[PDB]
Amino acid sequence: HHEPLILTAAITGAETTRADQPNLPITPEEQAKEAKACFEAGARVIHLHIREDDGRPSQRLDRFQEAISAIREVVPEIIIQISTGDKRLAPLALKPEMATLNAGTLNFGDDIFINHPADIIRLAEAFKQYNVVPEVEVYESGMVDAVARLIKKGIITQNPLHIQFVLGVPGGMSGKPKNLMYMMEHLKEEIPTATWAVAGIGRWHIPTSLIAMVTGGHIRCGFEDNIFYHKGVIAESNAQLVARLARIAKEIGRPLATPEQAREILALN
Amino acid sequence: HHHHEPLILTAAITGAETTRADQPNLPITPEEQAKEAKACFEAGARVIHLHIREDDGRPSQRLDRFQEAISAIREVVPEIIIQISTGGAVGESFDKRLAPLALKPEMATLNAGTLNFGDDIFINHPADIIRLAEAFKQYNVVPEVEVYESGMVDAVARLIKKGIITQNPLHIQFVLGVPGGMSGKPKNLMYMMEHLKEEIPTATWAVAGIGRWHIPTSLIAMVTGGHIRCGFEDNIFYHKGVIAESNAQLVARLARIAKEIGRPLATPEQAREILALN
Amino acid sequence: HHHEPLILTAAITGAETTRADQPNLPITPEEQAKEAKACFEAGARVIHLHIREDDGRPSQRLDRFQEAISAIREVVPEIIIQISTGGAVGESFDKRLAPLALKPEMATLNAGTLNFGDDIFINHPADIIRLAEAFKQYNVVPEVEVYESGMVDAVARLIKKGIITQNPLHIQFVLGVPGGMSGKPKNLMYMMEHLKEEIPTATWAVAGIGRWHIPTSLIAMVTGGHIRCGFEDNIFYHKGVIAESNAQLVARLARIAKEIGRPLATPEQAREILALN
Amino acid sequence: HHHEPLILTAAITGAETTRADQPNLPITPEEQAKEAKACFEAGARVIHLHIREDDGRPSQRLDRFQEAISAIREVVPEIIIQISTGDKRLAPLALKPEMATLNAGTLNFGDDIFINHPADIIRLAEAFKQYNVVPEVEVYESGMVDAVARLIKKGIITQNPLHIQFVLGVPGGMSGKPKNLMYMMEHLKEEIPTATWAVAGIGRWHIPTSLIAMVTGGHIRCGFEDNIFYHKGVIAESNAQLVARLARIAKEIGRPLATPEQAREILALN
Ligand SMILES: [Zn+2]
Ligand SMILES: [Zn+2]
Ligand SMILES: [Zn+2]
Ligand SMILES: [Zn+2]
Repeated sequence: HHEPLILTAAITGAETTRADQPNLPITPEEQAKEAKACFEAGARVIHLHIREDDGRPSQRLDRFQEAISAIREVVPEIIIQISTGDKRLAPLALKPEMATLNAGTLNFGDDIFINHPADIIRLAEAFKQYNVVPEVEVYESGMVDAVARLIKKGIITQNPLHIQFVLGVPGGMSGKPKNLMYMMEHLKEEIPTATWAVAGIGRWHIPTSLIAMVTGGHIRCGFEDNIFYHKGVIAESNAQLVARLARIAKEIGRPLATPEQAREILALN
Repeated sequence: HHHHEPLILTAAITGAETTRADQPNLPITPEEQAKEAKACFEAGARVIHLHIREDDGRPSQRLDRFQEAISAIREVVPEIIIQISTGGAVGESFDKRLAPLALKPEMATLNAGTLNFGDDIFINHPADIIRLAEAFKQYNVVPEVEVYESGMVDAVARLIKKGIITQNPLHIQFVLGVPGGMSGKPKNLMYMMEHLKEEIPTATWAVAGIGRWHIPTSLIAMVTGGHIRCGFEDNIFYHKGVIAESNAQLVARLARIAKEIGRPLATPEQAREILALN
Repeated sequence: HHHEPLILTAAITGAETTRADQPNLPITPEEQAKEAKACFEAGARVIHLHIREDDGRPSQRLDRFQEAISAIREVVPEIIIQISTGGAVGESFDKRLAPLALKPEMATLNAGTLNFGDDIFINHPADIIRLAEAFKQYNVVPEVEVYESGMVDAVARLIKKGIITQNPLHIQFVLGVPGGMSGKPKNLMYMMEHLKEEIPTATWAVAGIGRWHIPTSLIAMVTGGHIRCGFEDNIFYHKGVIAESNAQLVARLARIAKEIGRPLATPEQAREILALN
Repeated sequence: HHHEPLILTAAITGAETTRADQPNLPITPEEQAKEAKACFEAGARVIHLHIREDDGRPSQRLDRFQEAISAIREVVPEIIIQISTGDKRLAPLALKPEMATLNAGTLNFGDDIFINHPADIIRLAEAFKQYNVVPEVEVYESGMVDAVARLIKKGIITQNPLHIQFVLGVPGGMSGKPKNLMYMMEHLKEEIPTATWAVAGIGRWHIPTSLIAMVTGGHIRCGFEDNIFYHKGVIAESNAQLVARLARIAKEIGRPLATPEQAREILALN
């Protein structure tokens, strides 16, 4: 609990609605204002999805350019991590430091989140061509082994690789403390040099965050994963969620990573 | 967890993927499957986990083919529990997955989720899992719930809470070692049985260890009260680089280890009681 | 679950901590009462109490226990007093039982022996049984101190034999002693799971000695466990920064619980959870 | 993994087991030598040795240790002798055993206490270095692993790779349930990464500890010191009968037994 802590703010996401969370940033201007407030509260990475003005998900290259440029203008030290979810490669030309790589398929609510093995390989190879570092999203134990297989084949070559555990999806592994303890130990056995962060969906935000705090892990928070500050109490901003984690880190004496330290830990240099 | 509780051995003799090119002893016809089932029962198996194939070796879902295989096995070994799996390969029918449940087998496979599976995807949409679970209740067939990942245990617990899976005690078949799924390393099987105990306290469980995971999963299950599945569906090797000569050879080794450590093999009556088939 | 009430215990003095290392250490009944009131106001619901003579040496004097218990109850009548009746080299075994006649709400019961720094902390199996039987005689609820996995099994065996009959039983894990199990997250996760397997209805708290205070506290926060803090176990607020009071340590835990939305137990809730009624 | 060589240790006599409970208990040097050779032929590569007087009471007599060690070496010179010495307890180390027991801590042990004072652990560890005897470090609890790691850091225990003997199932110590052995091997890997380990499962814990060690790369100790039963309520006929079952299970699963040369290499006895 003395190693620097990297806080990631996943500010918008692809599913969260304004009806449920009226403070959801949707426009590039709103996303830049939120990114600055999050950075000041202690966040060093923004996990970015884009939306159209009506709030529907967007994949428009010009919209990604508008959002990335707006955020970099107000917080140039921020690390931008985009989710682009063969014309889905176009935003990588905007030089994000990182991009999401989903490590597998899972049932996801009353639906299926499909990431075909051939498409995982194709995306991993495209990130290398564009010099973009992967942010590898893992929802289950078997996805760690699948990533280790891609490392052995020389497809995923980033080292130290960064794993983003996403716990609490209906269909995926839950965020109960037993699960996060198992996952970090399993990852240490299978990919010894990998670093990791955890995202705890909804009610799992508090247990995942406090375990990561004292086990050397990093933490992702934000409206993409959780809109509540307390049970039944809507959060006022993503920065409010980041600031609570920063206050707990200050209480226990765990320093927040500087932008330089975050780039070193995540091997972005 | 006690190595004195009866042990149920399941023989998964054919499967949907194993080829004769890799395993020439693979039983594919109802006659071959019946001969293998008798040899497996004599070696200690109490359940046959059955997939059917056409004579050219391709996966089958034909009702008449399931009837031929079930009748052939029951004729030679009426005491064995027949557990059928009703999915097919690319070009399968979804409706044909339900039709063999009408044959009221003692058990049938219920998949608990989707996963990448080798170079492909093994798809089990949440609405289709529910539809199949409802067909099990309609035909009074006991499910054998196949779990490949931690999240599938939570998904099954949700289906119990929703009154979709009403079977109690419920039997979970962990399938470990699939490329894309959870591996069969000892840490994983220990985690899975503990996780299952937390989420579905009355559930029983068995483990299948694909390929090289057959030995670590079997020996851990032996001393933790779990049950064991073996066979050519999951593993074709007796030792590394030594192909198994029959499914009964794999069953017999587990029976010998159980006899060495003093863990009794379940009688057919005990297996039906444990699995709540009466 | 991080929504269940949290019981904070302040172990304010202990048998080993010195004033040379921690000048804010309360040693007299008056000092212990002032600290107990400040800890209660900061969120503590239990005081884990050792007594000392005015020269700072450990005490077992019945009159000294009466002076400390009365002083604390006078200023904070709602707090739960949990006494520890052992002494240092030259202690009396019979004096370990004598304060149970003062009918404290709770008292420490040691579950085993271990090497403890350069010495040995001895608790012979027959003496553990004798003390457990004395708890029943005086209607005192035990606070069972466990330092190793084998001590959980030893307690489960005493329950099976009808020697420890308190149900729900409260286990105090003490992690981080040199000679005992450390407070690393893997260990606390193992211990709560091991306890759930062996004594399913038991409740638990954790004390993390020295550097283990932070990892044990934050894991207990989100696993439904209770937390012990204080100068008996840890004298530092941060690495190389001594704590100014026991209440300073309690208040940090109370602030973290407020941040995450875990309510602090009321005195009534603490007595219900610990089955003191 | 279950392909790494397996070292089987036979703890043939112990300090507590009685002839009343186990009539096949070897007590004399001649009986111990015959049992050691039968165990070696069944697959054992180490003998964990305690000595007794002819009436069966425990012994610490130097001449009795010399008689037992010489008798075993005469009939099975390839076996590794590991003695338990129980401050003139150092005298038998001059008989050049390859290994000797180092108890890593104190614990309640049945209706008694097994005392190993921190200063005495250090004194014994230093003596083993003086006599060039490799320690067999007996661990009964999680905290004993940390205590050993502290002695390594202090330069008191210098053997590397160090061999840890987990002793599970003592009333007062950690039990032999699978959750515990999995925790212990992982805990040891974190705290002493290069250490090797074996497990002894007292009484009913012999089977769960042995089968977990089989498939996790661990080594196994068996024998009348720890367990006298072949099955529940069925007294074993010999220590070699217990060793032979483990050798048969290893053969079934394809785990090779260590040769004497491999056992000396793994245990760093050269
Ligand atoms: Zn995202
Ligand atoms: Zn199948
Ligand atoms: Zn105390
Ligand atoms: Zn011994």
